[PDB]
Order: sequence, then structure tokens, then C-alpha cells
Amino acid sequence: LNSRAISPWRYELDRDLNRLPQDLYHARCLCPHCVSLQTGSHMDPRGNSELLYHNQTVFYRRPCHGEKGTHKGYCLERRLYRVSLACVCVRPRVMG
Amino acid sequence: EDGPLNSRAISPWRYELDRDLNRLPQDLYHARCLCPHCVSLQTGSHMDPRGNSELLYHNQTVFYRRPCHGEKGTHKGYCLERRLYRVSLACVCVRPRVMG
Amino acid sequence: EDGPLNSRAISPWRYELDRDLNRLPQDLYHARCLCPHCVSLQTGSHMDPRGNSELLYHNQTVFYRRPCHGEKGTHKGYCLERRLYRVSLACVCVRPRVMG
Amino acid sequence: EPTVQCGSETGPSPEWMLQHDLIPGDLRDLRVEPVTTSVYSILMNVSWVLRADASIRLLKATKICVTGKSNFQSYSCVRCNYTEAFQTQTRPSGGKWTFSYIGFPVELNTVYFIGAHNIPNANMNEDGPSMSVNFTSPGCLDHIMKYKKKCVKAGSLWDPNITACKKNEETVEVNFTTTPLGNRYMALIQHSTIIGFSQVFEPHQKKQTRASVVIPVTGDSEGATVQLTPYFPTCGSDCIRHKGTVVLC
Amino acid sequence: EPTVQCGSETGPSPEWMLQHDLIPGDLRDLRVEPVTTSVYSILMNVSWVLRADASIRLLKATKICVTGKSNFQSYSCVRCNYTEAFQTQTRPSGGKWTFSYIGFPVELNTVYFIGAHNIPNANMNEDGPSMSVNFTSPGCLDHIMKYKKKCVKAGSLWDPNITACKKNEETVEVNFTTTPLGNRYMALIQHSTIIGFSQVFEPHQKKQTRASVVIPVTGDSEGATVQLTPYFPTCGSDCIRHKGTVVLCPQT
Repeated sequence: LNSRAISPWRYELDRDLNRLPQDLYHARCLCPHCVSLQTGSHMDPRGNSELLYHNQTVFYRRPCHGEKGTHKGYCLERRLYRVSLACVCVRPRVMG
Repeated sequence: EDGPLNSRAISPWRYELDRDLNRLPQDLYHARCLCPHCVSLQTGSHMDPRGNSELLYHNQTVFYRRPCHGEKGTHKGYCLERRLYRVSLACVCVRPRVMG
Repeated sequence: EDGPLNSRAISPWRYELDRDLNRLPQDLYHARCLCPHCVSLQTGSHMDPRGNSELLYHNQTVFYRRPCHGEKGTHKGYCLERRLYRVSLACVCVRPRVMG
Repeated sequence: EPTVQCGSETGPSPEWMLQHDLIPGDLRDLRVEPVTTSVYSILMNVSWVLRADASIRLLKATKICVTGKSNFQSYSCVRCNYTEAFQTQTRPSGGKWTFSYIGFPVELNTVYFIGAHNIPNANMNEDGPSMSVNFTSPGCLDHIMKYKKKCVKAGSLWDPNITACKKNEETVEVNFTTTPLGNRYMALIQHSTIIGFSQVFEPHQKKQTRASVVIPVTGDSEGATVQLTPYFPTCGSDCIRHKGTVVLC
Repeated sequence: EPTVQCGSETGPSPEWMLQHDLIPGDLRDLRVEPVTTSVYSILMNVSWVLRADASIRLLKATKICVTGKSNFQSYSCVRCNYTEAFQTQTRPSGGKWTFSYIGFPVELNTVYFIGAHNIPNANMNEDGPSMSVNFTSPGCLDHIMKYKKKCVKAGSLWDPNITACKKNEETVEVNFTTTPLGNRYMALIQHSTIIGFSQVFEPHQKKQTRASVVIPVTGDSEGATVQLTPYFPTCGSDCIRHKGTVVLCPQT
């Protein structure tokens, strides 16, 4: 996979104590241009890399807003999040 | 080639419709790229055979219908059947696997 | 250069750690200097090979304890064991030897 | 002599609904080993070192789990307790305590991110207990493992037997045995750029003789490189390929 | 509200004569800061972060030690007890526990090291609980420590007033102002190689004006640097040296 794409990307740790799963990963491909298909090491500048995203499901817990007083409590509140998936090779936008 | 990158990627890729009476959303599109290999970079029209295009999937939750299992008799009923669906997002240019 | 004499020595020596659970002091920061040849005194960074570097030593009263020899049975115990421990102190570089 | 018995459990932990006054320690270490089962699948053992510095006074469960991240996106978790209440800071025989587990399925070129933490965890706003190990799994380019049916269908053991030779300055001839696993063969000749190209269509043959294809070439083709891409209905675009040679007849 | 009170004590720990069934835990982090006192000394405030993971149920002392390896090598470190027992993980106010202590003497041109461990300590055949924090103190080449008396005797704040110019191709003239605090001086000049050397033999003079030195040179002396060092009986061979710059005295 990421060791084979024209614009390879890696995955960086981003821990939280209140996110399910406890770990999520946001890829940032290191390449500002798409690599050459003939060498794999020479830098081919005729391309660019742009991040691809989606939106995913995550869960959080908040303590009870109502002043119950029995315990801290918990709630299954649901907002959304932004996480990438990969990088694509893009033909630029030129003027002239 | 200009547009929302759906025509500007080296791996161009169209859409196909998937209809269904009980999916929310009723609209899901499957990426169906059209090239057998990656396009050329210096001409934009001629054909570059050293690359390949592959689907990349993901899971996005949707809603489905079955009638109420209990024989209530009031009406047919409905339920929020919540499972996933596997779709395609973008074909990418990849260096192939070759043995020798 | 300015500093605590280990940044101004010709053969600067660092200070590395060792651990024990029954020794005093729990750490004995020994010296292991990388400099294999007296560095130039006009630079402080250049590599001058005209000298050979070697360590200097002493024997330091230290403390060990192994459990009690006798089978008293009241508790594990220990012994107040004095044996001398081998420690390097500081690096000097020296003129090499001539054969012929 | 405590032991650990585990079953799969993924989802919210009922422990998150209660804030515990006292919490256990971290984990000293964690390491994961790959093994090969007898025939012929692959399962995984996990290894970790429970804390030695007396952190043990209270602990019940340690859930270890991973997100599998390939072209497919996978994730599941395993929750289990330790069956006996600890009393010693090491084995009464000696050494830090150890436990292990088996049962995680493993796929092709799938990188797993396995992390652990004790149960229960801390409340809101304390230090993170994160401890995880990254890993690398091999593909189907290893000489050990051609024996999966999935890769065999990709013609892993298939020998193209490519024999490519130059007829004259403009025509090149290739000979090779056909195969009942495919129907379409192409050819790339690459020295610096594309020198020549052709396409071949042939359904199958019982005799299975060496083929012969005429492919035009431009310029000097001496010392070029021959490559074959076979098409199967299964592998499609990710079909494995093989080298080819250039000789003069 | 438990507090901290330290009293100096070095030697064998009584608690090291007994093996404990349960031992106290590690420490999160240890920070130490360099401070300056009012008058004119330099002291250090140490700080550590204590556990929250149930290790607070039993821990009575936290031994903290400092070592230095300079011309001296010293080891005397204070044990500190905790006044009150604990029943909870954090203060009713909340937050991570942080403690401090002042009083370790500090000197010049020294690399120190700080240890860390708690009392009681671990039994035999167990994990090493120690963490490291390294540090460094400054010397007497800074403005704030220009008033440190020891290096004041060494001439921390003296003004050399060095002015040297080339008398001719074979002689260079040097001018500077002396002080009763010095009685013997040296003299070197270096441009690319050693191009001149001398020493200055003059105890003192009553009216105390600028000097004048005649020095021979081997070749061209333009663009060189003048270097002179005092011989003070206190600073010995550790005596500071001041830069110099030579100019041209025109015949006109």
C-alpha cells in the first residue's frame, strides 16, 4: 500500500483519553510532487499531492449536565470528526 | 483537464448510480475508474502503461428496512437497520508487484 | 570556549551512568571519552592525530550487601560488605611510542 | 498461579461508566511475535511485562487490541481478566510476571497497530497510559509463502517461460507456453522509454505449446528489457508479473 | 494539607536494613531551576512530580541527591520527609503535586547531576526505579556574576585598556594600564604562527599611568592579535585572559 503509491503517506500517532478508538491517524504524505515511475527515487515535479478526507464516526463521554450528585455519570454524545485517508497525484491549476 | 480533480487526476474516475428504495442516503456512488493504467503527464492524452489503478474502500453507516418482526397487526412497520456499506472513493496510481 | 573543564579539555570526557540496587552511591558516573587523538588547540573542533589517549583510574571504597550468612530465620538481613570497586576518572592524551 | 482466559469483545467498556478512586499502574513492556501454524494460516501471539514496582495492588483486566489498516479498514478488541489475585511482586519462583495470547487473524500486506492499557483507566484530565507497538508483515514476494490459494490464483507458481529474441532491426519474436488460467497477454519492452507494444488474445489450448508473437520495435533494441503482464479474472489490475530477456538469434 | 520539611542527613538508610513486602512507586518527573538570592549567592530549587496511581498510600521520604565533578568531587544530599499521611490521589483543589526545596550550594565551572528515588527503596532483585535530570551552572564571564567575589580577586571586572601598534618591521609597541593587583605579566602575539613572545616584569608604580612595551617580531605583524595574561597568586593557572587588537602607528 503506502509503500507502493505514487505519493506515499505515513501515519502519525494522535492519542486522546476521550476518543473511541483511543487512537486515530491522520496521514500526511511527505511528497510535494509525485515520484517518478522509472526510478522511484528521482524527484518528478510535474505532479502535486493533495489530501483526501472523509468524515467518520467517533464517540465521547461528558459528565452529566444535570446535577444528579450520585456520581459523575456518563453520556454517549456524538459529534463528527475529520480524518484523511490518502494522497492523490493531481494535475495543477495553471493560468496564462 | 480542469474540474474537481475527478478529471484532473492521473487516474480519472467516473461515477455509477446505485438506486435503492430503503437506503439513507438513497444516493451512494461507486468510483469506477476508466483507465487500465496511469495516464501520461507530459501530453495528457497518450497512455502510460507502467502504472495501475486500484480501489480504496471505507465504511460509512447507513439505514435499511425490514418490517417489524413482531406480529403486532397494527401495520407493516419499519425499523432502523444500522449496518455498513463498502464503497469506492478514488483510484490511485500504484507501482505494481513483480516477481523475478 | 568556556565551560566546566570538560568542554575545555583536549580530550573531553563525558559522564555515563551505572546502576545497582545495593551499592553506594547508586550511580558512579564513569568517564568514556571518544577522543582518540589530541585535538588541535587552535580550533576546539579539528581532529589532530599526533597523540594517543588513555584513561586514568583509582579504587574507591564502596558499599555492597549480600544477605546474612547465618540462618537466623527472623528476617532476610544483609551483610556490611566492603570491597573496592574499579573506577575511571579522567582522560589525558599522551605521546605514542617509537619502534625502530 | 494466575492464568489469563480471553474472549473477543469490542465496543464500549462498562468501566467507563464508573470513576474509580484508585487506578493501577502502566505496563513495563510489550512485544508481539509472528508464528506459522502447521498444515496453514497465520495467527499472532502477544507478549508484555506487567509492572514490577509494586504497582499491582489492584488490577483485573488488560484489553489489548488493534486496528487493521489495509485497502480494507478493520478493528476489533479482546477483553479478559486475570483469574487470580496477585500477592507477589514477581514470580515466587522468580522474575517479572508474563502472560501471552493467541488468535488474531493476519492478512496480506496488512499493518497492525496494537496498543494496551490496564482496566480501569484514569478519570478525566490525567497522564496518558498509551503504549503500542508497530509492526511489518510480509507480502507474497517471500520464497516461504507461495502456498496460499489466493496468491496461487495470481499465478504465483506459474512459469511464463518467456524466450524473447530479435528477428531483425524492426521485428522482435517472443516464445512462451500458454496457460488455462488466462486469456490475454501483453508486452512491454523498456530500455529508456517505450520501444514497441502489442496485444495478444487467445482463449486456451489443450496442447499448451510455445507461442510466437511478432512485435515491431523502433531504433536499436539491443540490451532492452522484456516484461510480461498476464491477466486473470481474479487479480485483474494487480496481477503479478515476471521478467523477460533479450537475445539475438 | 501535607507539607515538606527537609533536614540534612547523609549515610546509611535505616530502612535499607529491612525488606518490605510492598514498596513505593516511581516518580513522574523531576525539574530543577537555577535561582539567584538577594543581598549575593546562587541557589537551586528542585521540583518533582509524585505518583497518582495508588502509590500515595505508602511513601514517607523521597531522598534527593546532587553530585558534582569539578576540581572537587562532592556528595552530600538531604533526605526530606512528608509531614502528613494521604487518603486521596489529589488535593481537594486538584492538580498534580509539585514540591520544592532551596539550599544546595552552587559554584562556577561545574557540571552537576541529580539523582532521584524514594524512601523506602526497593528490595533485592527488582526493577530500577531511577530517573535522571541533568543541569549546568554558569561561571564568571557573565554580567550578573561579574560581582562574584572569588572571581573578583581573579580580576573579573578589570579593564585591560590594551593598545598596541607596530613600531617598525622589527619592533611593535604596546600600551596599556596596569594595577597594583598585578606584579608580573606575560606577552605573546600570534597571527598565523607564534611571531613574538615576552614577559612583563613590573611590580607596580605610584602614579599609575599607561605603560609602554618594546617587542621584537619575526616578519610582518599587521593583522595580528595581541594576548597578555596576568599571574595572580590566587587564580594560579586558571586566570582569565583578555583579547587584544593591534593597530598601525604611522611615522608621519
